[PDB]
Amino acid sequence: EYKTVVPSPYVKCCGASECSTKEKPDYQCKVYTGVYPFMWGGAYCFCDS
Amino acid sequence: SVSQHFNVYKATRPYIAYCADCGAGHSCHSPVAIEAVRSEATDGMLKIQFSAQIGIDKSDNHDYTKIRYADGHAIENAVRSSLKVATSGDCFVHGTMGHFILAKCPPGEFLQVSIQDTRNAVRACRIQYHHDPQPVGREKFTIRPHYGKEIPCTTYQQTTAKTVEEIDMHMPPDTPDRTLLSQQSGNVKITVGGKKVKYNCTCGTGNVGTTNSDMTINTCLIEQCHVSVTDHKKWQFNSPFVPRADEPARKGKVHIPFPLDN
Amino acid sequence: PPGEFLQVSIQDTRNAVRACRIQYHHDPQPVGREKFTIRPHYGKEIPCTTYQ
Amino acid sequence: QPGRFGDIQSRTVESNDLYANTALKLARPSPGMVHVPYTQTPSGFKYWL
Ligand SMILES: *[C@@H]1O[C@H](CO)[C@@H](O[C@@H]2O[C@H](CO)[C@@H](O)[C@H](O)[C@H]2NC(C)=O)[C@H](O)[C@H]1NC(C)=O
Ligand SMILES: *[C@@H]1O[C@H](CO)[C@@H](O[C@@H]2O[C@H](CO)[C@@H](O)[C@H](O)[C@H]2NC(C)=O)[C@H](O)[C@H]1NC(C)=O
Repeated sequence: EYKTVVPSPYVKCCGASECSTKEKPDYQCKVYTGVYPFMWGGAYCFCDS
Repeated sequence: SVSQHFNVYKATRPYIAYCADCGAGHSCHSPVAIEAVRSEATDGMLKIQFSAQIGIDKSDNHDYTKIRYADGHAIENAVRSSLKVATSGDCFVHGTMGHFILAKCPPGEFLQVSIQDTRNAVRACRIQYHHDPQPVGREKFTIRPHYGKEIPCTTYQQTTAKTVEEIDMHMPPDTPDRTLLSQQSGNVKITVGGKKVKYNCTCGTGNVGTTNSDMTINTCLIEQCHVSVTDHKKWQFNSPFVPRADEPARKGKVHIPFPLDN
Repeated sequence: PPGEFLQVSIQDTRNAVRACRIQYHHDPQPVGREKFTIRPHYGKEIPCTTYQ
Repeated sequence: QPGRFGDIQSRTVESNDLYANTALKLARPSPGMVHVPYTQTPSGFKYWL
């Protein structure tokens, strides 16, 4: 039996990110644009979109 | 030594995560959010991982009757005689250490872990986990008989010694806060509160940086600036429910308790 | 939770227990096409009716 | 093949290499939240057992 390792997501405010491929079994990475994360205190970044 | 066994735990702190159901079907932010459940042993001894640490006080010291949990920006303590685990009935807690609870439960469908607060409130987190045990052998019994046979099986020991299995440790990210702002006539006053604060304002020019005091910025509205706590000298567990800091590198390793034994 | 009967109990001034117990066949099926029990952390929004 | 015997493969117990095929798919996070949504066919070893 196996397990799935997923690290904490990277959130970048007022910028752009691009992930490179690594040599790991069934490695899946993706980048999503237009996010407005929230936390217990408040908004995470000024940048709306 | 037993007190010496938590030498690594002097460099870790609990956290607050996102619990989908915390008692009344309302998604909330909880200090006892569950992360994963492991049931490798054929005995049926569930091992549960959750944010709150058991066995350490706020003064960063060994104590077996206290549980330290994150609350706001600080760390509070709760009595250890007020921890409940339930699947369909009241379970039985066998062992605890730090991030992990080793217990046993009757058959059910959902797993719920509850603790008490300083104000005598109840903080609980409940997830779905289809659990039913089948004992080793060819008989589906429930209670150990007083005369029978011995079969090898796998269980979890209560020894807290060092083990191969490890968990990762990462730098906690900056937590935004909006209770550190005040409006006075036509200016915004921000308070240190004893922690480093990173601030970014849009009004004016050159109103961005980091501070450790109480400042006032003139001709600025309260919605025009963001402040965030940035000290975070301790280490936090790498969880998918919290954002990752700027550094994408591993920061530490912590040995897991309760290995698997025959 | 699901069950066959219903009991409602309070405490008296003399610290006694006063309870009533009736039969009511309760088995709630969540709306939609999935028979789940716990709300997930990722899914879809579907209209439903509740008590305010 | 995913969902059946042999989803996770290894030459030996101490081998450092591994072959994996389990159809790990990522999804876009829900608005106003921080999390990573992923869908994956369950382990074939448990089903075979
Ligand atoms: C402080 O916040 C401002 C926005 O309120 C950030 O300025 C943005 O920077 C990005 C990066 O090029 C630009 O694309 C945006 O157009 C800028 N917004 C505005 C309104 O000018 C600024 O980067 C933030 N600074 C820090 C240190 O976080
Ligand atoms: C159950 O007992 C077996 C037999 O001793 C253990 O399996 C052996 O573990 C040692 C560890 O040093 C290996 O060198 C042997 O190769 C294993 N035997 C076989 C046949 O593979 C097993 O570890 C015990 N169970 C647990 C949970 O410890």
